[PDB]
Amino acid sequence: IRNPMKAMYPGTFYFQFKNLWEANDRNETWLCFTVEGIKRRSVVSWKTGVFRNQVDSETHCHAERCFLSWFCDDILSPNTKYQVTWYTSWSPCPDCAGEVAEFLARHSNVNLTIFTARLYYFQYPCYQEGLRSLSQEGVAVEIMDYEDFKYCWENFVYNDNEPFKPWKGLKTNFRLLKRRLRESLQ
Ligand SMILES: [Zn+2]
Repeated sequence: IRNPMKAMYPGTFYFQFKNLWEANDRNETWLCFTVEGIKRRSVVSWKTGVFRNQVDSETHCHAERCFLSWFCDDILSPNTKYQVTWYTSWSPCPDCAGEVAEFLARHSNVNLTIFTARLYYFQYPCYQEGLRSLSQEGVAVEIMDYEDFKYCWENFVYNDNEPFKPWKGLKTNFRLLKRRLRESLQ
């Protein structure tokens, strides 16, 4: 089973996480994570990293599946509360949603929040219901805003101490996507 990368190069971050337009040429999904272990009111562990995949692959090769299989080792330690945060470039498909729901049903000491740059195939009902299902499972699903993109820049990128520079329309696109997500998650 696949280990996470440490970080993205700046060119990849800007390309992969751009919040559209419509992002036709984005046939990968990239996924940044933080995992925080809390035991007796204190941080016992902090792990970060990145998984990726093609939009061509069998669903079981999805970045979220890689994260889930990787995380399920001694990387999980039964007595500890885990806070997992994902920042994904495309929102998760129905089956990943299903797998996460099973994963969380399985491991009840884990919480999860998903920030997503873009909404994947969102005109169609399957991808909407995948998101609703995560919400129902008690998983927060949020559109990435400026501070989320900056947070990723500052944690998951070989940024060479250069600052985060937003692209034109970042904020505009955020609001559109946030409206679409909100509407879909009622
Ligand atoms: Zn998936």
